[PDB]
Amino acid sequence: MSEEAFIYEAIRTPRGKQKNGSLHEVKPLSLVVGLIDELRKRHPDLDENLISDVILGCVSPVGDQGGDIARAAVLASGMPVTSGGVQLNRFCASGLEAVNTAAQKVRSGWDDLVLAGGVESMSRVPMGSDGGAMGLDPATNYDVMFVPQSIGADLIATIEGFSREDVDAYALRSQQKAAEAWSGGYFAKSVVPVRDQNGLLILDHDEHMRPDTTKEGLAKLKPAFEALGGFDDVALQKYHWVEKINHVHTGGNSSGIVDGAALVMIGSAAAGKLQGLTPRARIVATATSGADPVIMLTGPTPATRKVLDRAGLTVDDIDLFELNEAFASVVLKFQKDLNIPDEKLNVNGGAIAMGHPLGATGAMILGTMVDELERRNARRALITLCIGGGMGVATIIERV
Amino acid sequence: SEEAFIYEAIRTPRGKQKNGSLHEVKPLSLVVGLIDELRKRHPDLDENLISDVILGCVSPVGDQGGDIARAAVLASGMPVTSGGVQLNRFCASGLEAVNTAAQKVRSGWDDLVLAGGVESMSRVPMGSDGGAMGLDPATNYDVMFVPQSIGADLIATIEGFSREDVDAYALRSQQKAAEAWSGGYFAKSVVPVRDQNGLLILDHDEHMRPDTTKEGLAKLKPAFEGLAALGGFDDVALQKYHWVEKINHVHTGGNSSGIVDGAALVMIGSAAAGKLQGLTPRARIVATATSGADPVIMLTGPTPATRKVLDRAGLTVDDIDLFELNEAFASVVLKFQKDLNIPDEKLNVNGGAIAMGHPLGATGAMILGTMVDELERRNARRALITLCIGGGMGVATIIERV
Amino acid sequence: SSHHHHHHSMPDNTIQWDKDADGIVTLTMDDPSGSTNVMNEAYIESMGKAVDRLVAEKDSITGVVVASAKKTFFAGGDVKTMIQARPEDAGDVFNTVETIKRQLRTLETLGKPVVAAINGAALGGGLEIALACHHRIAADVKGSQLGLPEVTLGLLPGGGGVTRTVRMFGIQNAFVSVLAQGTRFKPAKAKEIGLVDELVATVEELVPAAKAWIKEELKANPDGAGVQPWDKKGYKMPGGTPSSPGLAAILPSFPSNLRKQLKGAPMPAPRAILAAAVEGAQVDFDTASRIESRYFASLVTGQVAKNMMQAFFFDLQAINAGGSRPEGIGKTPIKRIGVLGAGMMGAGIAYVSAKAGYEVVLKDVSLEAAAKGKGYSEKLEAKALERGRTTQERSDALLARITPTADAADFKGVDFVIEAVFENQELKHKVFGEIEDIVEPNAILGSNTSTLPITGLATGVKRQEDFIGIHFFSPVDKMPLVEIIKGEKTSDEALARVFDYTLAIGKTPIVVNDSRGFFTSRVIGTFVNEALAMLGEGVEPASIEQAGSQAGYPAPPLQLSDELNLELMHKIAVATRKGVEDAGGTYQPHPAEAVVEKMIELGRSGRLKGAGFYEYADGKRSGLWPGLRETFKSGSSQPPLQDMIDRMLFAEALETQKCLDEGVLTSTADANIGSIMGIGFPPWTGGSAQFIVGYSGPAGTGKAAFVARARELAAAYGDRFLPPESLLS
Ligand SMILES: CC(C)(COP(=O)(O)OP(=O)(O)OC[C@H]1O[C@@H](n2cnc3c(N)ncnc32)[C@H](O)[C@@H]1OP(=O)(O)O)[C@@H](O)C(=O)NCCC(=O)NCCS
Ligand SMILES: CC(C)(COP(=O)(O)OP(=O)(O)OC[C@H]1O[C@@H](n2cnc3c(N)ncnc32)[C@H](O)[C@@H]1OP(=O)(O)O)[C@@H](O)C(=O)NCCC(=O)NCCS
Ligand SMILES: CC(C)(COP(=O)(O)OP(=O)(O)OC[C@H]1O[C@@H](n2cnc3c(N)ncnc32)[C@H](O)[C@@H]1OP(=O)(O)O)[C@@H](O)C(=O)NCCC(=O)NCCS
Ligand SMILES: Nc1ncnc2c1ncn2[C@@H]1O[C@H](COP(=O)(O)OP(=O)(O)O)[C@@H](O)[C@H]1O
Repeated sequence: MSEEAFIYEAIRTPRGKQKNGSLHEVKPLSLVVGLIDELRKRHPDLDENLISDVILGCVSPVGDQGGDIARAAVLASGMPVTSGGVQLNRFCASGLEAVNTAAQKVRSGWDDLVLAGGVESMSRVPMGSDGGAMGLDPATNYDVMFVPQSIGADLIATIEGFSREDVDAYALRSQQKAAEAWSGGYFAKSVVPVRDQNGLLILDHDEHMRPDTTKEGLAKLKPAFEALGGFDDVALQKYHWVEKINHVHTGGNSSGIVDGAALVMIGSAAAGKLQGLTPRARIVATATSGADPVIMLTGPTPATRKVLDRAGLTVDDIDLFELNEAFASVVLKFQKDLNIPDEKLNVNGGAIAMGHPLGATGAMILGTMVDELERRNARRALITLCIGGGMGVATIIERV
Repeated sequence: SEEAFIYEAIRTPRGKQKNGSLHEVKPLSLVVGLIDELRKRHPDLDENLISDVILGCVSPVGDQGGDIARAAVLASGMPVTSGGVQLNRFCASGLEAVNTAAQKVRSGWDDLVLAGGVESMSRVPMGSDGGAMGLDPATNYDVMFVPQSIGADLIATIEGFSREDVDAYALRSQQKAAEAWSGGYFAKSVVPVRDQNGLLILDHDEHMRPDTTKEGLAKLKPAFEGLAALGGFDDVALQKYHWVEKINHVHTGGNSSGIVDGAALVMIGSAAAGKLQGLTPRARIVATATSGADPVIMLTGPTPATRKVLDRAGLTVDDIDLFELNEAFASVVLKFQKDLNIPDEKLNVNGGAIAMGHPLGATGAMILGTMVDELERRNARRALITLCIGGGMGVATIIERV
Repeated sequence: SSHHHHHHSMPDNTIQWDKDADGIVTLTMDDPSGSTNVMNEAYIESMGKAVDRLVAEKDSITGVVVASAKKTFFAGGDVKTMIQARPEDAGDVFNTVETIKRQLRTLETLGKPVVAAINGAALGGGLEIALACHHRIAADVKGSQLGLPEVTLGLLPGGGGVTRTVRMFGIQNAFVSVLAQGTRFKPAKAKEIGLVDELVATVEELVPAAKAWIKEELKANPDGAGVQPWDKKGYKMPGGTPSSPGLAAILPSFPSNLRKQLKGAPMPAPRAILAAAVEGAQVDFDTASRIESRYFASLVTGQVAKNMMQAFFFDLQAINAGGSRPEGIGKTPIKRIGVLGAGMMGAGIAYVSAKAGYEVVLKDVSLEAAAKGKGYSEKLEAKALERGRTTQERSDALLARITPTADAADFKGVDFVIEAVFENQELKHKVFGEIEDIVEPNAILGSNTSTLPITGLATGVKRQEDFIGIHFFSPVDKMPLVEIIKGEKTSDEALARVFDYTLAIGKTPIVVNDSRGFFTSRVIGTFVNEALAMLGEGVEPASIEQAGSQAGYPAPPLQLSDELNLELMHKIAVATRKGVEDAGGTYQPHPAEAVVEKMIELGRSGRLKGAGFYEYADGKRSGLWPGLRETFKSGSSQPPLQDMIDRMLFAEALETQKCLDEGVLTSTADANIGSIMGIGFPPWTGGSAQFIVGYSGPAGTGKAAFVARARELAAAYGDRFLPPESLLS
């Protein structure tokens, strides 16, 4: 709690789509190395020996993403051999958790300058690839009432009474704001186009975006679940008072499966000044909380409350709320629980529009908020994501 | 601002690789087992106050996939608010877990944290998870990939550690682990593994060979000539270490760390967090450091990390009562000892991984707990704990007895 | 490492050893202490000696045949021993089952072919001995069954059955086809699913066929002789191992699908089998085998296996051996059955009697009515032909056994009357009056009534000796219980005749003394009455239905309430009230009665009238009636789910004990099987009487724990939950 932690740079790749995506040919390691070389380009005289760690979120750390991808990045980019490299996994929140841990390392006083972020090539390393201590184990899968997150999202919609039209209205709005953000030039500085070994362009934009989405188009889509297991029945065994789960989530109002990476430079004031870096925002506070593991995407609500309480702030004090758009209903429920003003929420669009590359999303939506605070000349953003098993992570940042 | 304290440090016994007692046991159960032991020691602990569970795991795939830390929280019926993050910093994972927990506690934004690791190497072999440095040719060429075992032999060659020298270290590790066991040093901290019916599966470190002799160690065949000649890794190493004519292959199954199964847990918190739950602090985390050296030699990382952590704490080798460095290979320990001039009687005093085994993601937390106990037993003040890592990293931690 | 139960300083021998001139050893299992071979202490010591000897004489042995000298092959584990295992006996149970498997493992890795010669039933432990052989030949004889039914006793196949079938068929197939339900297969089916390799027509062919097979196998495949497929270098588990991508994709769904099937009921066995199956597939054979033992030991030393062994082994056995059948009485074969009434029940009763081979006259008030009653059997036969379970020739003969009529005179030659007309005494008098003089003088006069006392029905006939309650359950083609009710004047002979009829139709009998509501109706009454009370108290109907299903009932209580008519429930309550008010007493109505009356007043009295707790559209149950919530202020009472479960189970358990006290039931065996088969009391409890002695909850096990919990529920919900004196000190 000694040293203040500052954000000096926050960049990301564009997000490539799952089917015939432009990034499918690109190794997740290359995605990270590309971002390192952009930071190198932006600050050619930074003494890299002063970077003590590289912390990356990765949800499926296997195959192309195995063997501590953070250390692979350090070595592959030719960073000093003393710069560390650790892979971490806290599911959907991994990206922000890496930033949070980086900031906490700086606060402890034992690290000075850290690279944090995450990477997920979902088209090359599909969700679930890593197996899972739970699923590989019927004895504990049975005891712990595992249901996939989509089922929880549908259940949230059922309980809170969000209709199919309600969730699709949120989806349409996400697409609209992503489009507006892109045309507005809001992302020109932070989305770093991906190039090959020869300098040729592979991708410069979030290709999952469907900017011409309509109410009518969204209404035509089929529900995702009704997985073909028995998860509805399992869900209703815990939630015995609910008769029937209303399945409202589709490929149009759920986050996209995409390829992407993000990097955030975090350091103390001294670290940054010494290397001639300009701070863009300060990490005010972080929190980890959670809620029920069957309605698993309801953990952002107590996590936000905990980070607000900890920074001595109230909902009114926050200018921008950024909550990952894993599922429309999760967002709507969060907005309802906390009375979040519509115009303060996911103002530049979210993962329904641009995709949710698991381990990287936390860092992407953090950087998105750093840029937006700067652009609006506003003061405070709160960034939050739900997690599998019923966890939540949340961070407050203040523009400096 | 807040100091980080260790309140509990426990581990499983270590099951061996071939016909091992723990092979039948899921790594998840290893952790849940240790969580239940902590509950047994403090049944009135308010578990809602535990904000995170941080587990090191080097092969987080299959049984170890899917955030094993979160799985442990849920499987043990800990509060759903209690977190769960898996991390991987190779061999240092277990200690890295602890350090991160300490850093989180220091930052003020976490009160009480479970840290540790788990590696079931007999079920999830090392390398099961893939990775670019080994499996993608462009970057394998770029990082001059070489198995750590070859680095260990190269260290021996450059420093003039003979086969007899490395075997003599190996004998001492065996002797010291046997004395620690027979002495009851490990009675409180090693938690026997039991089945769903309460039947004993394992209550000791199976890999140990207390009847090791120097004669028997001399009979063993060098282990890493199968990777050296039939993989070309010797030639890769020597292209960088160009003044070295020939690598002397001195490491065997008897002077390298054992491949084993096991897990470790450590409870870390602030003074206030402990006071609230009636816990007695056992040690304070004084300082942490991560650092590194060349990735081809791979295992010289412990030295600059130890120097940095000593400097951060404003201490010298003389200020430290005990040194605990993971025994990945004998030469790495001998290199370390020579570099920093560590007195023999201060080094890995209770035996190490050559005798007891090196369950990757857990080892860092196991040898940490070992020092917490040994300080308390000897009534000594400070221990420094360190481990080498893959690709030339190092992590070090100084703890102080309370 | 030893093949024996002991290794320090006398049981009977059960294995006959014979070595051929060719070097073929025949092991003939023949326990001298019983009609069947069981996996008991004598078996274990016997096979240990034999297996030791196979090893010792290996230079002179070319092959092995495992055979039986009984009518059956081998009949499974020793239940008498297994039922007694306390938690502290886990170590011994684990050791026993590891020893059994060590012997079978040696048999299987001998380096020579072993063939099981399966003369008759090979069940559980029996089939496990066979699966340890390299080839299985089965005699295609009458009555012969093969399978692993230990899940039906709340156990698992702990002598290698899980490990081997998973090794043979993969996880999904072994679990779904063989293990999860423990179904018994005919030798022909056994061959089809791969449990058996070959069939011969007669028992005498087996041993020779086995020896011939060994001979050809040694000549044609010398390198792989006596090597199971999983013991070869290139082995590939069918469907993949858990780490294989195809299986990994569906695997997480397996426990959820199972929880769906079981509806959340606390039956540990299927879950343990699935964990054993999967965990075993992750590791080498021996490790897989040892995991299996741990899961086995876990079920055995638990309470549910105890409950289920008591009911589905001991209680069933006692019942099937004529425990409630009077002693002195001989047989009286049935020539012609007459059924009165062609509704669901009568049509159903006509079907099961016809399927059993009996001629049936099905009489209703019109030929049209009686015809549509026979149509019920035609429907069932149509399905049976489509599913391929019967031949056209066999079906046509079944249906031709049923003659529908409107004419009383057509009951000539009838020697067994089963009446199934409307629940009304004066009607039943009239209906029996129209028939008693037309039927044979010695005819049984049986009544399917759900409440009306038999003694009172009997007076409407001349020969009251032959008047009896023969109570079936809807749907008759599926429900396996017949509750036989002895009126005050019912003879012992009439009892036996109906007893024998029940067995003849493939059903299970209980004999009960005349009393209002008998056993089944009275007890099921308490169950649904608890549910309606919860609805009246303001509990979410959805929760009530969940509590019913998670308790283990085959149908949720409000749903069931619709099938039993609410007007029927009303006139039961009216009848009880009348008896008390006529005897100068004051009636204490059950809280449910007001809820029943409320629904009548609303014109929602059940499925038969198109509206109840559920909505019914075009012969289908749609969803719960959305108007229920406003009517009963649903949500205003939110008790723990376990309190709701317990209320239902406890109401029935308590009412069962009353029935036993009042002498309505005469054995706990009848109480248990009767509750399970008659009124769907959850199988995991072992029955409504076993539920008392075998209760397990947050605060203990046994009769004392049950009594404490019942007092707990009494304090919270009303005095009706206070235990009868018979349960207390
Ligand atoms: C994305 C997900 C819904 C899968 O959906 P999908 O069907 O593969 O995605 P698609 O884009 O193919 O959508 C399916 C259809 O909807 C259509 N669609 C999607 N968005 C649309 C829009 N805005 N307008 C019109 N059509 C649209 C697509 O064109 C496609 O049409 P097609 O079927 O004719 O090809 C699901 O896997 C998911 O998002 N899961 C969330 C991941 C997560 O949260 N992870 C947890 C981390 S631990
Ligand atoms: C340990 C390692 C050499 C594997 O060796 P191994 O041969 O599988 O293990 P063993 O103990 O069986 O090998 C030693 C042989 O000599 C015997 N032996 C081992 N230790 C002995 C001792 N102290 N005295 C006498 N004999 C011994 C063993 O029985 C074996 O002989 P056998 O072939 O007759 O059975 C190697 O895989 C290793 O050490 N890896 C460690 C991984 C690591 O360093 N960390 C990775 C972090 S990225
Ligand atoms: C094999 C079988 C179909 C043939 O039965 P039957 O010969 O017509 O008559 P029974 O079953 O009464 O057999 C006679 C004796 O064998 C005994 N017996 C049969 N199977 C047994 C078992 N698994 N354990 C202990 N005893 C058994 C009966 O208790 C009876 O004992 P008794 O003669 O001392 O009263 C029948 O015994 C049976 O179904 N066995 C049970 C198999 C089973 O359910 N498998 C799971 C158990 S692990
Ligand atoms: N056990 C229960 N039985 C019936 N309804 C419930 C139950 N639990 C929650 N609810 C419903 O949810 C609302 C309040 O509880 P809720 O806020 O959902 O609790 P949670 O913290 O578990 O989400 C009520 O309006 C009620 O309708």
